[PDB]
Amino acid sequence: RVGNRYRLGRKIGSGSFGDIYLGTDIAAGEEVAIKLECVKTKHPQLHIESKIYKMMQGGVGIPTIRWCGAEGDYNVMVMELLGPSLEDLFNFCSRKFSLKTVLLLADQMISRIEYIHSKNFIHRDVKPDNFLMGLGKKGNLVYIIDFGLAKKYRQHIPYRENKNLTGTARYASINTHLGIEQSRRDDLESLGYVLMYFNLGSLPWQGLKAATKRQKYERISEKKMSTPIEVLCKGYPSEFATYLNFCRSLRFDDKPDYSYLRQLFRNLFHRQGFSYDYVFDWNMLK
Ligand SMILES: Cc1ccc2nc(NC(=O)CSc3nc4c(c(=O)n3-c3ccccc3)SCC4)sc2c1
Repeated sequence: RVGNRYRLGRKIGSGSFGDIYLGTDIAAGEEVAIKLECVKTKHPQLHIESKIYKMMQGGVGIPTIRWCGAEGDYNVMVMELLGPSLEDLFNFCSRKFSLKTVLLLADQMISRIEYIHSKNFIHRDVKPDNFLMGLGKKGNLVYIIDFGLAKKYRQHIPYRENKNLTGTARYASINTHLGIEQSRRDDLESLGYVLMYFNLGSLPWQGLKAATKRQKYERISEKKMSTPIEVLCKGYPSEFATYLNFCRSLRFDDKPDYSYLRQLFRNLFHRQGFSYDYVFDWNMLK
């Protein structure tokens, strides 16, 4: 009923500019994730996003793209099925992750973003929902998904201001709130807020009161810019504050020192005496 060998199932979620459905590859006897886009939509993107996935193929933690085409009223992208998102797993774990789990995640997540940047793209929506654990033998592997908002940043793109927020406000960089064109530094700053989100259970600019929706962004921006990093990270290892400070110090077109940032957390990991066995909090449920 789709691509001759795929059967469409129930709806399991939504991404940028489309919904994700469960499917079965009948010939291979394997489940897949299927993203649908109305063929007649005013701004078609799916075939663009699929070209990005096809170009990222072979990178660690990039989902495999099995088929792309058009059936009936829909453009179709068939992907390997992945496991739960870090947001789902965070909620399943009662919104508290151990330091070991945060550091295991940080190590992989920095690498995913570096890989995307190595392919001349910035993700621009770094958030727990867009990182998924693999299934089965890949269950220790963090995947990144959803390139619907991705953009090619290179010869670097020029410095531009006054550009509406393209991403989630909660994890957006301060530069993004100021209207500055996003670049590599902003993906990493967003990751920094995600890590503090995992440590705290919430960020201090969550749950602010506002009506007309522009007011909400104003208030998030204000709180984010008036919350010093040392206050945000108080009571947690200094490496997280150093990480955020480093990202906030990056120039627009700087190539981030990914190795330095990973080594920050690796050194903390070793000082804690943790083992790199990939045993996350959720793997210890009986
Ligand atoms: C672009 C892309 C690529 C891969 C991919 N993999 C995904 N995996 C999941 O979302 C988790 S599996 C799952 N999620 C949900 C329900 C669900 O029933 N499943 C599921 C699917 C198959 C077998 C068992 C459970 S109910 C609503 C949320 S998103 C996704 C999106």
